[PDB]
Amino acid sequence: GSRRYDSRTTIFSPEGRLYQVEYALESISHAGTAIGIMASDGIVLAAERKVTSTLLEQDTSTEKLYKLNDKIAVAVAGLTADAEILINTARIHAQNYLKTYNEDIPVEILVRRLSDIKQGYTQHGGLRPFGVSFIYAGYDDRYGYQLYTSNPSGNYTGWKAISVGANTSAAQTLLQMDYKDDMKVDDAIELALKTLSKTTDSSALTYDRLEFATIRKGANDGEVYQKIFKPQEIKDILVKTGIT
Amino acid sequence: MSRDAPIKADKDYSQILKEEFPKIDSLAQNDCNSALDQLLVLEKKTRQASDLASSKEVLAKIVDLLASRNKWDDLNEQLTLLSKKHGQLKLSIQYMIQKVMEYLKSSKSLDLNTRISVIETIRVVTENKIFVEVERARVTKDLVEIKKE
Amino acid sequence: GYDRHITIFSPEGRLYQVEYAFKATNQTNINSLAVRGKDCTVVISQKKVPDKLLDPTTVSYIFCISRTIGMVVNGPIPDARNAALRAKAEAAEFRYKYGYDMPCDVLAKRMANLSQIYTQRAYMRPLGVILTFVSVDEELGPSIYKTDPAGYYVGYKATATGPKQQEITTNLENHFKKSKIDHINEESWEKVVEFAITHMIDALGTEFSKNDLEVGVATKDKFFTLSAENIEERLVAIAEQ
Amino acid sequence: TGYDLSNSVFSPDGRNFQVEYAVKAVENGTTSIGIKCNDGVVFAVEKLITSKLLVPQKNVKIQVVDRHIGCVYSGLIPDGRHLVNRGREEAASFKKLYKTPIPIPAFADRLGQYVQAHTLYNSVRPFGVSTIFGGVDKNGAHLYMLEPSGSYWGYKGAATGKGRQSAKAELEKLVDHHPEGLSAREAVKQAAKIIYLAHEDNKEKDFELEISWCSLSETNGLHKFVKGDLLQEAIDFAQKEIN
Amino acid sequence: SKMSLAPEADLDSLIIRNDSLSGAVIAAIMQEAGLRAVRKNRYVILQSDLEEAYATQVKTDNTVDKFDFYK
Amino acid sequence: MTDRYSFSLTTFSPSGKLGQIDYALTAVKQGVTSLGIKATNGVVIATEKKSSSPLAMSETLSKVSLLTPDIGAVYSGMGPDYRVLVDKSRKVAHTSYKRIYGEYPPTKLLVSEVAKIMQEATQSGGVRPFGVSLLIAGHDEFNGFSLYQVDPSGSYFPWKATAIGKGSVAAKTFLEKRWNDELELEDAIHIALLTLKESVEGEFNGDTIELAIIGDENPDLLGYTGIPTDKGPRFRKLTSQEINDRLEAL
Repeated sequence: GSRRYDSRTTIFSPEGRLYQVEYALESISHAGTAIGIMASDGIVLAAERKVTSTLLEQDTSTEKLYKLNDKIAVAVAGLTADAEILINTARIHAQNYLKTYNEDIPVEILVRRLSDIKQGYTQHGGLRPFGVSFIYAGYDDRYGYQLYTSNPSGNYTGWKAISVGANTSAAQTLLQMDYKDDMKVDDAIELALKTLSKTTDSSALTYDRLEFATIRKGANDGEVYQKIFKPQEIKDILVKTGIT
Repeated sequence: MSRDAPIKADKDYSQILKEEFPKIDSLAQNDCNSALDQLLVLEKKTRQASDLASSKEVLAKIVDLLASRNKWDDLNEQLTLLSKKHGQLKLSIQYMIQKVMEYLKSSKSLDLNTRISVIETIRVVTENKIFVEVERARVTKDLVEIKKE
Repeated sequence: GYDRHITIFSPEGRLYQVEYAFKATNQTNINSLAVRGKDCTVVISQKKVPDKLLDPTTVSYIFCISRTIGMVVNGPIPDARNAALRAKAEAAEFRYKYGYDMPCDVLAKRMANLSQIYTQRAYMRPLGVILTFVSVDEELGPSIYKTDPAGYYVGYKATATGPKQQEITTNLENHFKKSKIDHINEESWEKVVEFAITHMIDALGTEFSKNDLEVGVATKDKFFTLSAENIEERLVAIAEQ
Repeated sequence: TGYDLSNSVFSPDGRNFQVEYAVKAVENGTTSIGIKCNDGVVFAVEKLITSKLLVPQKNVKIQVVDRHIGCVYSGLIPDGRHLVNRGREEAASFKKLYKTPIPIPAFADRLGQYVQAHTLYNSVRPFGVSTIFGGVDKNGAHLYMLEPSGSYWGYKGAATGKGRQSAKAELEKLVDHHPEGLSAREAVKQAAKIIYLAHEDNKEKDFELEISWCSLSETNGLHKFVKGDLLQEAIDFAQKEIN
Repeated sequence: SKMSLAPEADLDSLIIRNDSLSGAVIAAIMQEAGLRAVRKNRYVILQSDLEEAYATQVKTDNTVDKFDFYK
Repeated sequence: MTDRYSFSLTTFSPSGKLGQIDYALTAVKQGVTSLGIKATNGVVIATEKKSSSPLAMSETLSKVSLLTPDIGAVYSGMGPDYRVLVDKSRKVAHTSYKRIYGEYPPTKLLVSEVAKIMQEATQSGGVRPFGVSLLIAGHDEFNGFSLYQVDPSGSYFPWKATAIGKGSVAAKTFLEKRWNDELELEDAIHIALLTLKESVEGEFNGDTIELAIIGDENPDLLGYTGIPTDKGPRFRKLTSQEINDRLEAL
């Protein structure tokens, strides 16, 4: 009845690589592309939506770029349902640390704890593990901008550029040839939108299939300002660059 | 039904009230409806076998009136009510009733009677699906004779 | 394969446990008929001919849930006892908290929620019985609600359950649509009983006796069965008629 | 196929096939009879003497519940003892609440819930036993049988075990000849008769007759075993009848 | 064309009753209808016959099974 | 006594994407047709509601249920799953909502709470997912009228027009053309009933067809007109007569 049957996901794999985690990376690459480009003065963060349905009000509904707080924004690729739970968990964690110590949580600490929850699931949770990768674009004063990505494995790795979602290789290869260490945020805006269009099978990647955000310290009087760019503002900069 | 005292009890009951048939017959002379009333109680036997016994008495009655023109109406009307309601199935007591039905058809006694009787008789056997249709059709042909004129 | 065997959503999405449960009712072969009186709810049902080992007078199908609600159960005999507990227990629940017993509609809602839960866990399975709650509610007047193993439910003007429910439906269809009445408009409750028995005998084709019967009448602020003396007295009127 | 194996999952006919497996033990077990009589109830159970190592009158399956309900069972012997315990637990709990003996109808209702509970668990197996129980109370004599699958009914006469075929065929004719019932005293002799017809079935080993009773007039609505002169005459006289 | 429809009711009657069905069903309908026509001893297919033949073939997994867990 | 499962029955398929999510979805598609048009001055939600048996009361059967006096909802898929999910959703909203706010939940918020619950069913061993899609149609200050569609996958998005069930493919296309940026409350209903006729033909009595709008505010329906600046119930469940009326003005 229940004794006989098994759907143990908590077998220690013989390859050293848990099979369930393998399939969750497949599933990530079905979901649209999200690109983190780290510059000295910010993180330029941009992700295409994967729906394209006309009846569907995509405009209103942000589904990939969620602002957690002032210095930290996350781009989602993966299962949107699984993702919702981790967004509330990540929001409450940064607030609790801010309350205890009166300092915005260093980026390192936040990313680590969230990765450790994913890990926990296959450690002895009995749970299927969340099949989501998140790029946490974060700032703190000490360490500058910091860029980390997570894996369904519960492992994070820092980078100066990363891609998740579809066309991981196509995007990564362009950024390596075109991005140089010293290009500023300003360049990266122009760079991001153009590489995305070229990976995607769409003839022009419309403004309405885009989500764009930046986290910058080049906001006056030594302050940090984020702005999730609204669909029509994406459109003007879409025309300049000649995609449209 | 399930009860098996009725079988014996009722056969006995019919026979004793068949020796009372001439008493019923004299009362029938004064008032057919009163002699009819006694027979109604009687043809509410619950068991079929004793129904068959009891339905003989009813056959004998209409011969002696020879023949009624108001009391025979109630009788036609009743037989209808017994079969449609229950009869304990539409077939169960309705074979017994067939010998009762049969007598109108074959009597053919008075031209006065014959015209009137066919319209009333065929109306009853309509919606039944046993032997009655063979009889029903033949008497219909007797109105066609009248309709020729 | 496996998915199908145990409770969990099959590829098709069918719940095989539920389909089998519906076959299960018919296996008891119990037939019911319920009509709505003018001011009463009459439900009558068969009971299989008694054994000399059993006591013929015992009943175990009827259960007095509360003053308002009587219940007749069609399906697995062992599970009917199981179900009878839950209806009375939640009936009493509503008296403490909300200060009076459940209505008929409101008891059905509650059993249905419980049914749904029983299906998701493996260990728990849906009660294979089909439950027929009878009541006269005040607001709705005469009411019958039929609640299913699934957790599916709906009220009825008149209902039938069993392998030969097919025959009863056709009879009631004839009875109630042609006349054009939603329920029997006869005032005296006695003549509703007279008449529901009459339709049962007609429809399945087999005469009933005291032993098969069992007459449930629910009225405003009462559920009662008729005494054995009265059952026999209704028989005398039925035969003459 | 797979629906059967999985305990408490609907068989494709309907109802878990394990409940049917459990029934089979009860047939393989010893005869037990329960007779409703005028005065009360008379229980008899066939106790096989496999060997003389066995201690006469001392491998009773007769276990008192409260003080006025005999209980005796057939089938898997450990299963019974758990359900026996369960009856006890239930009786006492009623006396906590309501300060008076449980009625026999109420006992029959409340015992039945326990069987169903385990059989809507996949984790906890069926009971392997039919229980005959009953006694005399304030509301009179009452006889109930809890089938292995959980069903309670009134009975004029009840039987379980291998020799129920013999037991049944007699009890039907005995009720046909005596529709006004018979005293529990006379039925002590007549229980003994019935068991003898059933030991044609269980003819492999010798036996020992054990009757207990609870009667309105003669045990004064308490339950106690039948022994000494009452029991002896019952043996003696019945024997003659069956020759 | 094959056999003049009876004048019991119009040509246009057949048309109304089909509402979306394909040719294959139309053919099964017309086949049954004229079979029963032969018995009466009229070679004309009655407009009643097609009516009954159309009406039937309703089965195709009813609504009972569906509605207990898809509705 | 708990099932000896200690693990998620739900596994990733070896090709990605949960088995069970796919399994649950089929039910929504198989089940009967529902459509909705979001409008600027309301929302029309419409569904077929066929007699189960003519003898069955066809009035007590419901597929419209209340979440708040402002927001109503209709589904397609498993009927018994819906009933329970509604009850959970009343508690999840109301009590907790009143404690942190003390109002009725805006539509955006209400829809998101429902999404997490669907996910937790699936994730949890011993509990198989709820396979129902609900359309939650409602009003809030800050977004005008809104329509969200909530998938059994635990994901939501708002739509101008949507349909689920068998007839969804046909319906969506018909509507697509008829939808305008500016819409009359009266026209949204005409257009809705017109399409609904094509889902299954016949039975256009307003009894067997269940129609509701999230119309305009009434202190009349509110049952107190002593201060009529209070919001009335936005949600209105239409009578059969009202529907009968709409057929003549179509």
